[PDB]
Amino acid sequence: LPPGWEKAMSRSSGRVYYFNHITNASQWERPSEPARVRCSHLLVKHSQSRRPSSWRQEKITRTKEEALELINGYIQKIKSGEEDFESLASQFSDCSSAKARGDLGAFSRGQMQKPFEDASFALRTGEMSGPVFTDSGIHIILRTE
Repeated sequence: LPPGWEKAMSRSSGRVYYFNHITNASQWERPSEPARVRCSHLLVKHSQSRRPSSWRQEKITRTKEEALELINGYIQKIKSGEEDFESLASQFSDCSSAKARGDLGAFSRGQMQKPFEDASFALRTGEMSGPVFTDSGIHIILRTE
């Protein structure tokens, strides 16, 4: 059982699923440290973000709860295949990295904010996180390398 993964019972169906408390990822299928990882992300900011401002909106007023609902809806569309991660990041991420389809490049430990770093290094290549909270706001993280 890879780092951070636990077994749980779905409320709706009673079927077993798997949850990762470090990445906040969840999935039905049973799952499965590098010096560097490469990640893309989609950031949704809220009124308590350290800098409640982005290229999308000079004053970001949405509540943290409203930001989480936006993040949840993006995760739904990405997982259904209705939308691609990069397309949503390019359009909706509250971050200049949107112009790069969310790409942050490669980094090692000791460079990024702790919740973001821990989730990034707990992901497998190609895997996506659930909502990850930092002082900047709420992130969806995609490990690409």
